[PDB]
Amino acid sequence: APDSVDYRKKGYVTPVKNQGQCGSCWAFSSVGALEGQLKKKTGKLLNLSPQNLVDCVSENDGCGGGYMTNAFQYVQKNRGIDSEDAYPYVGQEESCMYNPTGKAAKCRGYREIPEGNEKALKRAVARVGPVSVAIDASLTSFQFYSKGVYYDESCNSDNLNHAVLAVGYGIQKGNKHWIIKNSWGENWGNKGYILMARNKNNACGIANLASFPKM
Ligand SMILES: *C(#N)C1([N]C(=O)[C]2[C][C][C][C][C]2C(=O)N2[C][C]N(C3=[C][C]=C(F)[C]=[C]3)[C][C]2)[C][C]1
Repeated sequence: APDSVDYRKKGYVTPVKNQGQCGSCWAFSSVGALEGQLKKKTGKLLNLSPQNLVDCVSENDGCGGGYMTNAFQYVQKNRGIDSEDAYPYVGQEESCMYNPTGKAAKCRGYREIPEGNEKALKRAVARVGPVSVAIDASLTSFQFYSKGVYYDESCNSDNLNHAVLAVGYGIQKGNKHWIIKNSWGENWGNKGYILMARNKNNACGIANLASFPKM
């Protein structure tokens, strides 16, 4: 595998979004991974609808939270997901209003990275594209991230409370990292991104709930 990978450089990653008050991080993570595969498969980058997921993935809890795998399984069984333009984000759960006419992507299933395996996660990012991951994002130190490679010994890998997108990996000044796209707006972090410690005993649980869609 390459020493570093950054899918932003290749137009596989849409702008950083802001989930607002809704607990829809799982939907932004899912859409990010789907977006990556859509660009890879069709050459077109577009915003897909996290609202479609919030409203229509019955296995998840809308703004109460959710699993990205349930989201990929929905898109698969539904035979599509709408674009953001066709099904805009409103930041509160509403009735499912999926419209096949606005369909922008399909899913043929998903793959999960073995729990805890950062080497497998690295391989997946290198081979497939951006990968949905879950982390402990609860710490104040995480809130206040500005630059460098984030590591906090207090991060709890058993408390996966937030879903984000691994769009690459690399090394900065000797510190191996994951390139993580968050959904807290471009004002948070470093332009909406965080570099998170890689190969540091699965810091923040980065490799405990990772998955990507098939297309
Ligand atoms: C974001 N924003 C939020 N976080 C999550 O959704 C995280 C993402 C990583 C996995 C765990 C998930 C989560 O908080 N939940 C899992 C699914 N839950 C659920 C509840 C009821 C139901 F019928 C089905 C699923 C809720 C908890 C912060 C919200």
